[PDB]
Amino acid sequence: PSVKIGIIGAGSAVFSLRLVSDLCKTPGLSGSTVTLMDIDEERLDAILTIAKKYVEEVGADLKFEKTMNLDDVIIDADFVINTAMVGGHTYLEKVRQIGEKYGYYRGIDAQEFNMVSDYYTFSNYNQLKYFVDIARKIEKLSPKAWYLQAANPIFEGTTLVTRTVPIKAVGFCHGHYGVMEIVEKLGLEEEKVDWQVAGVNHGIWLNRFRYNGGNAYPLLDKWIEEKSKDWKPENPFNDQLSPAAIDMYRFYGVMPIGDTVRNSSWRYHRDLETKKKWYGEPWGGADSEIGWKWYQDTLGKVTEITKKVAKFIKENPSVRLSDLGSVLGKDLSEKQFVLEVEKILDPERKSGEQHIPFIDALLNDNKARFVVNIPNKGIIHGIDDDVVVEVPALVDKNGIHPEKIEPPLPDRVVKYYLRPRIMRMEMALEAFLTGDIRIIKELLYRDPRTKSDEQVEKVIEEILALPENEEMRKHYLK
Amino acid sequence: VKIGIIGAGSAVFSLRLVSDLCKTPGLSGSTVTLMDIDEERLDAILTIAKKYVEEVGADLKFEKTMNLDDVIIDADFVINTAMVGGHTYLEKVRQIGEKYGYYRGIDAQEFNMVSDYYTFSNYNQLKYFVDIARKIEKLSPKAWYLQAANPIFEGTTLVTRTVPIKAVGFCHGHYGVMEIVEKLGLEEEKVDWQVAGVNHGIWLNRFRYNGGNAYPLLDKWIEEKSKDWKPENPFNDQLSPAAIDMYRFYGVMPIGDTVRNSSWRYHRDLETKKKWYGEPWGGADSEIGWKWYQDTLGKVTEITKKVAKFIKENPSVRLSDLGSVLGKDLSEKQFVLEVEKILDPERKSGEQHIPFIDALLNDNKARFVVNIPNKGIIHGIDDDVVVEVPALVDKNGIHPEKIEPPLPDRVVKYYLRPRIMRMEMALEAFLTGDIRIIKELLYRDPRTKSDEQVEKVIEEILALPENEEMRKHYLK
Ligand SMILES: NC(=O)c1ccc[n+]([C@@H]2O[C@H](COP(=O)([O-])OP(=O)(O)OC[C@H]3O[C@@H](n4cnc5c(N)ncnc54)[C@H](O)[C@@H]3O)[C@@H](O)[C@H]2O)c1
Ligand SMILES: NC(=O)c1ccc[n+]([C@@H]2O[C@H](COP(=O)([O-])OP(=O)(O)OC[C@H]3O[C@@H](n4cnc5c(N)ncnc54)[C@H](O)[C@@H]3O)[C@@H](O)[C@H]2O)c1
Ligand SMILES: OC[C@H]1O[C@H](O[C@H]2[C@H](O)[C@@H](O)[C@@H](O)O[C@@H]2CO)[C@H](O)[C@@H](O)[C@@H]1O
Ligand SMILES: OC[C@H]1O[C@H](O[C@H]2[C@H](O)[C@@H](O)[C@@H](O)O[C@@H]2CO)[C@H](O)[C@@H](O)[C@@H]1O
Repeated sequence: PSVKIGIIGAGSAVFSLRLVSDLCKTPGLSGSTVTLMDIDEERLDAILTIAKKYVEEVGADLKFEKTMNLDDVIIDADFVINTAMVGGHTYLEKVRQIGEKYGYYRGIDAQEFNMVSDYYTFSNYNQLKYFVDIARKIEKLSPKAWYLQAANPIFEGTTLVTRTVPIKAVGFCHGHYGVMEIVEKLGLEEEKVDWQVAGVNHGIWLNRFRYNGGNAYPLLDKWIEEKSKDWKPENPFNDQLSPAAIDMYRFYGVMPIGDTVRNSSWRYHRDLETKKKWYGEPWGGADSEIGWKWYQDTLGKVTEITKKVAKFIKENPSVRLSDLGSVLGKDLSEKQFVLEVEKILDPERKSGEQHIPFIDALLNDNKARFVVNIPNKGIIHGIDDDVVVEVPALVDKNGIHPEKIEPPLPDRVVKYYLRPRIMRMEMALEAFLTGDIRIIKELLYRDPRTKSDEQVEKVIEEILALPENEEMRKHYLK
Repeated sequence: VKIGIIGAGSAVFSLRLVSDLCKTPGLSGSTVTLMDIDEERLDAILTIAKKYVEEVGADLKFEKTMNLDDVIIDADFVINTAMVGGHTYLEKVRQIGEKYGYYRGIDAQEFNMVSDYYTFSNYNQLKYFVDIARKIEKLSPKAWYLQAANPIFEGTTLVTRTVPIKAVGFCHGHYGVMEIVEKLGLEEEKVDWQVAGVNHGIWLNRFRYNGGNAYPLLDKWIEEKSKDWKPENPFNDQLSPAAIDMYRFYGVMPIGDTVRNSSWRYHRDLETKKKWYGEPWGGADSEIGWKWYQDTLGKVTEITKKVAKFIKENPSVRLSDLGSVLGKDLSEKQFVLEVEKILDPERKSGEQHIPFIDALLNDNKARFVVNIPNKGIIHGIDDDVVVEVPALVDKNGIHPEKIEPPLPDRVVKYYLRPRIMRMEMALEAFLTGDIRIIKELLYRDPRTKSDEQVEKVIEEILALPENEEMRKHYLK
């Protein structure tokens, strides 16, 4: 039979096309039916146009279905992948501005160890509620389907779903590929490196880093001593080897990986100039207003180009996606988009997203190593059983088999980084589940940016008064 | 039985143990060795102590020593009430912190506002706890180490994790329960209560009366009488707005010093302290309230020196008759009465050290609130973190109570865990000598504005003359 895979938030083109192309490149999953769902009809139609073109151009037999309805993407599904962001970037920025208006630089959701700009955990009640609503619908309509959480917040979200809805659920992220930048900068062969990461999503550490039967951190130490002085970031997100990362490594004893670097204490984020010092010129990292605008702009351009490409495919039914950049111009935006298209068109190249390989491991026993977000259940020492952690695991027809963490994470990481980060995840979930507004007020009473009780009352009142937050306000009413 | 007391110059503490020892028939015949480095305060307490013993006719031998080894050898119990550096060092360091923008000093942290409860700048104090403990292990391995000196939480956790001797911490904070009982008008013998947490971080997890939940009675009091509440002194904050507010969030009442140990919300500035802890002092941890307390300490020491002098000037006179020889001088007669008041207050002191010793040696069993390694008593806390919980003590030792109902999750997750993390920082800095731990505490402090501020406040504290070994310890 045809494996049914549903994608919520399918309008996110690059992601959907990566999943679609990976499926086409996976023998055991050929013939699958992909239901694409979104609330934005234009973005939805655009991805359907491009995905259908792709499948035909490459000779695949993948079938598609379109819907704007949650029930249709879930009914009969074997896997449900959620990449939706309720409220979009417009909601994120309106809230951030309200925060800054009341003295909270970068918004109230930016907290010690969670500076990632689109990783809201308190003001995005609607996003958290959608995760739960999807999970409950899966429980009711397709009880044996897997819920694959791709949207942020992955840590809070996956913990919330696994603790409250009895379905199979896992979160997936690309964060760990930061390991590959370190390996390449040290001139080491990836296949010769024995690595392991552990922590929570966007809060992971390189607990094991060996090369040729020995601890390889000395090689990183050599790189820091001899070459870090010449280090420069290529874009706002290129901070794996920034002063912030190195300094965290020096204190904790292991390297923070990926977005974990952005998720430092307030020390590296007191102001723009401080951000530039730790994350590099000219942006001050992805989470400054400069760096975040850089990001928002690239996203806008990607959506523009997708819409253009879709339009053109419909008007020029004979054009081939491989005739890319003959239709598209040559500005940075377009050239990058063509590189992406070429990678998805290459039959021997997988995208790197873990969703499809995960499905193939489970259904066809093509086992592989994954970095997954699952309930801890003792994997990481010192963390509660029901806290979702991000760790490596072998996955096969018999399911997810967590690796043993070794060497274990250093005590400093567990005691001084993960524990406070978990405490704020616990507050976010307790506020969400109980509707007790004093949990959110407590988070702000302890926030270093808070100067008075009036400030806390006002920022909360304004966020709860936004039109899209009517049910959130009622949920929090005493 | 030999009992050694380190820091015996701590007048109130010493005279209260003297008084209780005299009233404990089971410990008659005991030898008490008083030790301090301040010869003057030491002689005064020894002079008053022997004079009191004579008076009431108790059978106790009191001696003094300025030597740590002598107070420990042959001892069955070693009680530490000493504060290395004294209040002088405390204020010296606090002034430095404030110079660099840390109101009330860098040791004032979320959930640890108690002004004399230093945990990072008082390296010398922490090292003494360990030095005392190692000597006990060396010289009198079977002695019990009883810690009265602060910080009890960090200190007792430090000692129990590193030295294999019997150690327990004792405090009087839990008595806040009695104030609640009295204000609600309840018969004490009908109240079934329990507290649990860490030292100066305990909560009334159980509060029942005649078998039913008694919190509704506190709710009644809050709703009908709190608006008329006013504190009698800077420390009288058990039923303050701060306490009530913590109770409303956490679900259980914070007890004793726990009330002082709130988040920065109630301590942003003096006016905020007044709002939460009451007029006119703003609690014991404002500059006004703390000064009020410092004044009481100075007064007590002056009193004991004046009286010790009179005792020597009038060798044949009994303590209770000393006023009789000071003639028309009411001030001097009042000094003697002041001292007698310390020895025999109108209401019992409640100090647990003597009862504890009597419980262990003579099996005169009782309920105590002790600081001991957790070992699963409080769920969610590591086995080697020292907690403050109730226990039955008898000939067979300490018998911890089962905590029931358990502390609410909010208390464990949002109060104890962060508090414990800072205890872990304090201990790691002390044990490893890695100054980056102390810098990390300050990088996260809401009062910190820059790296240079952190470097300089730490450098100045490390450059004090009393801190040469501390500076050496944190080097490299
Ligand atoms: N931007 C990225 O490349 C990226 C990478 C990794 C993870 N994520 C996470 O994925 C989520 C979305 O990513 P984004 O930045 O492209 O945001 P986005 O606003 O573009 O959301 C993407 C898709 O979600 C759809 N959507 C919104 N509300 C929906 C609803 N109620 N039901 C179904 N679909 C809905 C949108 O219309 C859109 O097509 C966020 O939580 C984000 O943090 C994004
Ligand atoms: N557990 C409780 O119930 C409780 C109650 C009040 C105070 N305290 C604690 O008791 C300690 C002292 O209280 P205090 O206000 O009297 O302080 P203090 O400094 O005035 O007196 C303590 C005594 O320590 C002595 N001392 C200093 N260094 C010494 C050393 N190296 N060896 C021996 N003795 C030494 C002093 O000379 C002094 O007589 C502090 O840590 C304080 O926080 C605890
Ligand atoms: O905060 C935005 C987005 O950032 C991260 O993803 C980055 C990734 O780290 C970069 O290496 C590059 O691949 O672009 C990504 C965004 O396209 C977070 O991992 C992600 O969750 C977050 O939404
Ligand atoms: O911070 C000084 C001192 O305060 C507390 O002791 C109080 C006690 O709680 C009161 O009940 C009353 O007895 O006065 C004491 C001060 O004399 C702390 O409990 C103690 O540890 C601390 O040193």
